[PDB]
Amino acid sequence: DVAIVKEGWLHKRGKYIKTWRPRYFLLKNDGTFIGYKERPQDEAPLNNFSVAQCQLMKTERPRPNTFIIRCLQWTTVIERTFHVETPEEREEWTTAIQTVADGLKKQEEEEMDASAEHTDMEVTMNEFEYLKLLGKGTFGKVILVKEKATGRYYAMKILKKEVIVLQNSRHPFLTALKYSFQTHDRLCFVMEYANGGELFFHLSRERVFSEDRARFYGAEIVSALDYLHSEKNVVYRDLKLENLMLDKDGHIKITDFGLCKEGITFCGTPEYLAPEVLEDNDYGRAVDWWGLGVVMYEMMCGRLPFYNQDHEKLFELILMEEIRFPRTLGPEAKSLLSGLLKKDPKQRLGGGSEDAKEIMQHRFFAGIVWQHVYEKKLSPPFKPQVTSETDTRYFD
Amino acid sequence: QVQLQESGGGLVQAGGSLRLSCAASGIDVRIKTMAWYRQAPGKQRELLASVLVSGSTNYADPVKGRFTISRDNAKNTVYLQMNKLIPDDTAVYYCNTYGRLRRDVWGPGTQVTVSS
Ligand SMILES: *Cc1ccc(CCNCc2ccc(-n3c(-c4cccnc4N)nc4ccc(-c5ccccc5)nc43)cc2)cc1O
Ligand SMILES: [Zn+2]
Repeated sequence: DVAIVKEGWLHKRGKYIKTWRPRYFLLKNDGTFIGYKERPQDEAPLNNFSVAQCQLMKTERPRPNTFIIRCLQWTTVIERTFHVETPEEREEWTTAIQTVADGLKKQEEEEMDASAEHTDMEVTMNEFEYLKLLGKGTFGKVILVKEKATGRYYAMKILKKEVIVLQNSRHPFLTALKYSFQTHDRLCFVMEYANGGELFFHLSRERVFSEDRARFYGAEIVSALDYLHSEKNVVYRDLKLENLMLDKDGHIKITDFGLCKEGITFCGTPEYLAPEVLEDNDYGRAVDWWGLGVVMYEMMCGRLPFYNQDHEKLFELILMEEIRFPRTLGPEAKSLLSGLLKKDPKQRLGGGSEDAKEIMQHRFFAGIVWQHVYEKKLSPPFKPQVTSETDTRYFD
Repeated sequence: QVQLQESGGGLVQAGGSLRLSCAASGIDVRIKTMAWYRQAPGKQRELLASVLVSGSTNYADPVKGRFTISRDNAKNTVYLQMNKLIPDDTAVYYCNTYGRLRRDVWGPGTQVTVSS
């Protein structure tokens, strides 16, 4: 059982719209720190909301009595910023949060100390060629590198060390972490880079994918998100067409190249943002099924379901406007997309207790053997024009 | 404070024996896998021996049959009995917990020197 350690109202800084919003936060003893539109009455807790292993800053700009939770989540540094009315309030909160976090590190260390089983056994920047900037965030950059000794290509995420201070995933369509090392002032993650090209480029050249082509890519995405949701208890919150690449054989790869940009331009890409993220509401696994819907609409229709060059009007489209479909789209596709793009997460396909299973049973995916998807036994509809892992057809 | 302290090192002739002890204050050795390590003037630090909470022991090869690791719950201390010493054993010796090991926290260590 997870009991409430401290609860109350905070002003949460907004990333997309209203900048400062009052929210009712519960800090629980499992480490979750979650804000709601209103104080709630009564799913599985998401690690996205954990304060475990966070660092806590007090600050006075741009508002007095603000404080910051900074966490490293897998390979991404994220910052949550809050404001209270009195400095005494801020000390109650930072102290409660630290106490919950410390108690979590404590019981954890005692448990692994007790269970270590002759796992008590005791790479540098020079080893790599910089090739090309892939992204810059507030606390790091992501670069395409060539590992000198092997000639292989990787993305390297380079983080500022002082904002932070074997666990990989067995899913074939996620970005695997190859090495992790540190320098005197940096933490570097070396992760795989697919050389079958960017799906945004493939879609742009083909104009549209057939429903069957989109079915193949969507299935692989569904299987990766299911894995994240139910094995890792994390939501991705970053699904967009540009974060999908193909490997040398035509199988999907979801990239892990994102960096938060708060404090350097939105963080993500606005046209893929789910309504509950825009409004800074309580969100859960269902934000990813919204992202799946935007990506598959784009795949099957050749364009976005919501677009406007003015991001203020795009947000309004995302929040208010009902979705329209090209006249050629079939009804199973339409059923899938409008279920994925329900504005209310509570109504959204995948937004119920069953999560991915709701999508895997949708008649648009009928006939898919989900075990063969996970084992890469489905035959790719498109084989990219590379015949080696070190082939640079799709960068040069 | 919160720390491990090694003692029992010194100069000793080849084939001889030495008993190293690691005294824990602020740490309970009953609750933690314990291990002994050593590091020589130019080389990597070497896992030597570990004892789980169950009492089961394990040894790296160049030491098996000559050293024995033991933990005495009463005096909150681990031991490393070192027998039939070879000058290839000359090093500074450290005991540690898993948690401290991953954080690279080390006690002062004790120097063992064997030559003849
Ligand atoms: C304001 C704001 C908020 C959030 C972000 C970042 C949004 N999430 C990006 C993200 C989330 C999860 C993971 N992730 C992967 C993964 C995903 C896709 C492809 N490859 C891989 N490997 N795998 C894991 C394992 C664990 C965790 C994890 C997350 C949180 C806490 C603990 C563990 N995450 C992932 C990758 C990227 C940005 C922003 O601006
Ligand atoms: Zn951000």
